[PDB]
Amino acid sequence: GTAGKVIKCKAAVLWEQKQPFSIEEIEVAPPKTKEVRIKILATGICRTDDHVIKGTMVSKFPVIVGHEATGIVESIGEGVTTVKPGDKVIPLFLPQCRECNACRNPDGNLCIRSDITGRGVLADGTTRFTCKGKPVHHFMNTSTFTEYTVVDESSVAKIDDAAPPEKVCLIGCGFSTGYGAAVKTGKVKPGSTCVVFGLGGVGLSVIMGCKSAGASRIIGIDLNKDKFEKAMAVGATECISPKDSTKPISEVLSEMTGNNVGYTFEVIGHLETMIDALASCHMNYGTSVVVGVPPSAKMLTYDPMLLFTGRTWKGCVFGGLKSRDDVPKLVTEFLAKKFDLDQLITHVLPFKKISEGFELLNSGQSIRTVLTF
Amino acid sequence: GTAGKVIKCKAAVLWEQKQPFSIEEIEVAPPKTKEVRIKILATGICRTDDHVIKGTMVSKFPVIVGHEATGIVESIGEGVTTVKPGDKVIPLFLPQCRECNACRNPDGNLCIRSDITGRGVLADGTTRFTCKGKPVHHFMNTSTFTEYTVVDESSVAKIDDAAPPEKVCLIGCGFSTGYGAAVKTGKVKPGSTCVVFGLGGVGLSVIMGCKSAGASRIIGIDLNKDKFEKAMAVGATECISPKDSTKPISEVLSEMTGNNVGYTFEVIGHLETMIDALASCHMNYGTSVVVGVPPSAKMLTYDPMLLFTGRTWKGCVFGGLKSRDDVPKLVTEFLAKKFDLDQLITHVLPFKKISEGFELLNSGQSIRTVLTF
Ligand SMILES: NC(=O)c1ccc[n+]([C@@H]2O[C@H](COP(=O)([O-])OP(=O)(O)OC[C@H]3O[C@@H](n4cnc5c(N)ncnc54)[C@H](O)[C@@H]3O)[C@@H](O)[C@H]2O)c1
Ligand SMILES: NC(=O)c1ccc[n+]([C@@H]2O[C@H](COP(=O)([O-])OP(=O)(O)OC[C@H]3O[C@@H](n4cnc5c(N)ncnc54)[C@H](O)[C@@H]3O)[C@@H](O)[C@H]2O)c1
Ligand SMILES: [Zn+2]
Ligand SMILES: [Zn+2]
Ligand SMILES: [Zn+2]
Ligand SMILES: [Zn+2]
Ligand SMILES: [Zn+2]
Ligand SMILES: [Zn+2]
Ligand SMILES: [Zn+2]
Ligand SMILES: [Zn+2]
Repeated sequence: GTAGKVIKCKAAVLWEQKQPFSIEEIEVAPPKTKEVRIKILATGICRTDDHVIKGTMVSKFPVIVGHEATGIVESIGEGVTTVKPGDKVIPLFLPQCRECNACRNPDGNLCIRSDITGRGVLADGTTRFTCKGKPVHHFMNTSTFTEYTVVDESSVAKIDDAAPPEKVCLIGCGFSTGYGAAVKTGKVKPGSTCVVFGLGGVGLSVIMGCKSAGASRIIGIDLNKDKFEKAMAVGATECISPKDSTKPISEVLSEMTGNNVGYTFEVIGHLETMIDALASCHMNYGTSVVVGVPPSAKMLTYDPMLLFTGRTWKGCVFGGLKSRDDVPKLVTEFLAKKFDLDQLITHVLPFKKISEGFELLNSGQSIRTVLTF
Repeated sequence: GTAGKVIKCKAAVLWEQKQPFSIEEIEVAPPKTKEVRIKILATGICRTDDHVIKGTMVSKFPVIVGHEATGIVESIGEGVTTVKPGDKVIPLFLPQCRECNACRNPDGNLCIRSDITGRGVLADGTTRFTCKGKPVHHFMNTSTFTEYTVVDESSVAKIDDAAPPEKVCLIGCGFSTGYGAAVKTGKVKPGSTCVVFGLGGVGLSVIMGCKSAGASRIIGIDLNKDKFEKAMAVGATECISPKDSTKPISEVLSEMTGNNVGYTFEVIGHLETMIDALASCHMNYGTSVVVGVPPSAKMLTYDPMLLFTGRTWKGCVFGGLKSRDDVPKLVTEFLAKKFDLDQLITHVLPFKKISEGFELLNSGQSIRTVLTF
């Protein structure tokens, strides 16, 4: 078997920033203590991965990004008790050590293992993939744009065998974040009026969340009018584009709802919309959840009076879900015909066609692209 | 009687900003439809009143400030049905029409009638005071540094007759704000560790709030060490001064609590301290309530990652209390010996000694000074 020896395989390595991917043969060192080596079956293309290339999100290069996926367990390391080889799992970019401060805190989730610093290694303070002698860095405790990867046990959730790898892979980042941001983070209330800024893969996920919450009205806001039709299929009661009017978006939504915007979700990644998403929620009882990651090295400049009058402004990391616990239950839900992930997946391509997936994304012609292996 | 005629009396008029008060003979007009003319018995000095004179709070001039008070109803206009002359009432700077959007929403309170914009006038766009021919503007739908004042029915809470005026007047701003800030707005959890930025009159009220919540550890932060003693009496577990160490406060409180600071309240009004208060709470599950009023026309500049990690940031007005409903309830709790409001009252001076009251505060030698008539 391979269990115990260096594996050689294909990987969409990224040598520099703003540089294109190049599929290359790498050396997946076998798992160490409490580590697991996974064989990736399917991996989706999320906006975060695209951020790395553009420079909007820093990382150590060379890197093997990707984090939204699902695979089978090839071999487990020393001590691995939660999963055995053959098990269907989903790597988790947000760990759940079950011992750290937040992991202990019922209203927390950002484990101490989490890598939002751009460390590019595992707990061991080291890398598993090699290439041309050169070591290559991990991405957010995961790295799924590769045939095989190694993740700490703290980053592995075991899901149902019946789960179709192409659909459930969305649950590793896109759907769990969006859905949770509405249901968990913002705790949308039945009857409220939600408005989503960004009709992307994660945005539509929130729309679904609001739909499960019972939101009476859901307004989809997006620059690309071609997204509306799908947003509405998912649950949007109406959508609009910021350019439809010359008067501020906050005044638009204000007059549209009758100054009743109860919730607002920023799922884009721009400072400006982080502010008009805030402003667009009711000055007193409106909540504005920031789901999109702000551009690296940028500082937001705002009017405190927006917050002072009573606004609740909260951040969101993986829908505030506790990965090792929620990922499993969420997958069961999908199988329970609760929701339809099919409506988010617009393109399924083979890994070799990874550049087509990305471009289709930047072209605004694909919600979620699934790269199957 | 007076009921129906213009009253003449003394009031602490402020002709210009940066200018000293000036006790003068004013003419308080009789109340119009659904308005109430009240005779002020006691009025405390809030830091907000001081903001007006310093310019950090925009208001039209001339203006009769003051809003933390209690008095008795002298005459009621037509339609007034909630109160009758003789009644002991508390003027409300934050109205409660019971019909606007915020009023009808359970988790809101900033009623549409509020004057957070500096209008300086009653619902009918007019002012009741006059002085040397010249019109004098109200302050926050109240204006209490006068022997008499006129307010709209939506800004009048009918209290318990037995309530002592120079004590329950704190429930009109100071105590209601601070207490509600921790109990209602921030909903402090039993066992939590809270930190208070500012040990003034409102700050101390927050400590009493957290203490009521069951906060296992409360840390008071103030740069004026002489207030600590009072804080500790109020409920503080320990106090610190930002100057006591060179290592930024956020790192200090973290080392102090083992990165378990769950709640933070900014009760001072400085942009820099608002930042320090955000950073000071747990990056994933920490809440940071802003109670201080941010300086006029100034923007806040911070790092969005602080919020993105999961922190809750919320503003606070009147401790999130629904005025006409909560103020009465609060007073009774007071008479029921629930809280010791006397621990906040450091001075009681006659109205004409107002300037000393303000000096007392600016010299950091008084928590809450009550100016009695
Ligand atoms: N915090 C998290 O857990 C988390 C999870 C997933 C994704 N993200 C972040 O979410 C954001 C987007 O992710 P996605 O995967 O859903 O991407 P996506 O590309 O599919 O969607 C981007 C959406 O934003 C719209 N948009 C961009 N600029 C706009 C503007 N100026 N005004 C209005 N609309 C505009 C696009 O048209 C599209 O509708 C990024 O910040 C990504 O890093 C965060
Ligand atoms: N939002 C509201 O509903 C509401 C209600 C009442 C009062 N307020 C605001 O309350 C805020 C606090 O004022 P207050 O009424 O309690 O009176 P205050 O002036 O006495 O409180 C200031 C307190 O904070 C301390 N302080 C001042 N600058 C500081 C700094 N740089 N670093 C650390 N500590 C500092 C002072 O020593 C004092 O203890 C004011 O800004 C006032 O506008 C707001
Ligand atoms: Zn992602
Ligand atoms: Zn953890
Ligand atoms: Zn954009
Ligand atoms: Zn006040
Ligand atoms: Zn005027
Ligand atoms: Zn109202
Ligand atoms: Zn100060
Ligand atoms: Zn006492």
